[PDB]
This record gives sequence, structure tokens and C-alpha cells, in this order.
Amino acid sequence: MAKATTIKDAIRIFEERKSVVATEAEKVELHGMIPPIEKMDATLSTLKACKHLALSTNNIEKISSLSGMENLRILSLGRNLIKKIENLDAVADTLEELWISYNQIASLSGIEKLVNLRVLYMSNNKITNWGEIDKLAALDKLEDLLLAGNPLYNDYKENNATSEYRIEVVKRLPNLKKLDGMPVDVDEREQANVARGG
Repeated sequence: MAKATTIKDAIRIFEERKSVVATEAEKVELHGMIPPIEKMDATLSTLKACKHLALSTNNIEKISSLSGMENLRILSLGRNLIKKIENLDAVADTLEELWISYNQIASLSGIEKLVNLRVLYMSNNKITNWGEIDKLAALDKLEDLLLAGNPLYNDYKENNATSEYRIEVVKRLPNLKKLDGMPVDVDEREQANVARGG
């Protein structure tokens, strides 16, 4: 994206500033955005079609169009900043595929929904509020959560308590299947296997 005003204005402004192919499409192959984004009118209307929102370097200070965001599914981010919960509930409700390799975050409500989600890939992210988040992210429930880079995971210990997390999932927990992926390390197919029953 370029800026954040109206759909028509903004989308022509993406064709000019970003220099790209929008066509009110599900598939918006963009590359960046400015922190001061206000109302996302593009989202608001393009909602109908919204699916493949592709960014690379963006920031989000205000997001009034939550009801607009309410149709997103494929978030193909790369690098971004999130600060205040003004749309996380809507995107989280309608989302499924949070592909967002690098993402800065802090809100309890936001993380609760967007993490409680079906599938999310966060190989780099910023979260540290274990006190709440550790459980509060609907941990026990959640299906596919990849949180490879982040103070929280780094605090458990990203290369020692990882295999422990999964062994404990398969052995002890009901729902949750992919508690960070990485736990495999070659041992989930040996310790976890012997622990299940061979």
C-alpha cells in the first residue's frame, strides 16, 4: 500500500505509489505501508473479494475498518508492526491463514483471538507476557501455532523445552496438534513414540 483513505483513492494511489496491481482483488500483491494507516476503506469495500492480502514491510497505528477486515483469510505478511487492538478481533474471527514471518505485538485481547486462530506462522514476533499469554492464547485448545522467534518462546527455551512441549502435547493434551512444529528435532518420533507405546 501507499496511504489509507478511501478505496478508490487508495487503490489508484497503490497503482501509483506502491506501483502495483490491485483491481479490488482478493490477491493484492503489495510491498509496504505507513504506520499512520487510519480507516482501511480499501478493505471496507474490497471485503467482498478479500482473501490474499500480501504485504512485506508495514505498520499499523489505527484500524477503524474492523467490519471491513471481517472477510480476510490469507494474510501473506512478512515484516510488520502492530500496536493497538482495533481490528485483531475481526481479522481473527474470519482469518485462518496468518502467514506473518516477522510481527511486533503486545495486546492481550488481540493475541488471544489472532493466536486462538486455526493456523499461524510467526517465525519472528514480539510477545513476552507469559503471565497471561502462556495460557490466555487459548494454548490448550489451539491447533497450528508456529512461534519460533519471540521473548515468550525464547524464555521457555527455544531449543531445550521445545521437544518437551510437543512430547507433552501428544502424551498429555487433547486438542492442540502443532505446538511450534520445531519440537520434532528427530526425538518426537522416538521419545514420544516410546512414550505412546513403542
